[PDB]
Amino acid sequence: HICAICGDRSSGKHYGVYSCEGCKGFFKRTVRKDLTYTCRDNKDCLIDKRQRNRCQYCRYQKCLAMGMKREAVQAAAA
Amino acid sequence: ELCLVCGDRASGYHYNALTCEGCKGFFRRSVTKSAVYCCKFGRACEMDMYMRRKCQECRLKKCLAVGMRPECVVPENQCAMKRREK
DNA sequence: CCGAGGTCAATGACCTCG
DNA sequence: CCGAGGTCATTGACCTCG
Ligand SMILES: [Zn+2]
Ligand SMILES: [Zn+2]
Ligand SMILES: [Zn+2]
Ligand SMILES: [Zn+2]
Repeated sequence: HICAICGDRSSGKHYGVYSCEGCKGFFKRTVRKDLTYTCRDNKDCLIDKRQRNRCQYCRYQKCLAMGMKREAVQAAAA
Repeated sequence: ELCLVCGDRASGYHYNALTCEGCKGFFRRSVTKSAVYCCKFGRACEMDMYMRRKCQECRLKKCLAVGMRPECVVPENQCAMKRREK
């Protein structure tokens, strides 16, 4: 399958959307420690298998815009 | 403004070639520990922001081909006095 | 197999000196 | 003011578990 957030390979659905190892973890750490990013431009940041790390704010936001949410919130160590 | 290795944004000249921060650091690591990477696919991977992180053998071949020189990595000059700090 | 969890070497942003 | 020579938080490959 294809990561719906970047076009990278997908192991399978993660937190509710075909994603890649990269995106699964990015999302987890973001929700798990509840982080707030900023962004330098708008939300307009591109994002794909190549530029996904150029703007964390826009990466998380694209994750939201395709699935995921609570789910990942599996508390710590569970 | 472009890293000759991967095409990312160059931060300047690192070891005599115009590159980006990651290629800079990965060259450093690669030389200082005389690394020998081996390609999975066919040793011919083209480099971009994605791929660079996927093929070490090919990222180094290129660092090298683009003019980045090893001899400039911790050369045996002075400042090798940090080696004298216990 | 699938989708949670977790691990950790490598990576790359940022920093300090020369 | 660049750039060499690092430091350390973040990334994401690859496992265990129900
Ligand atoms: Zn992705
Ligand atoms: Zn952005
Ligand atoms: Zn580069
Ligand atoms: Zn290769």
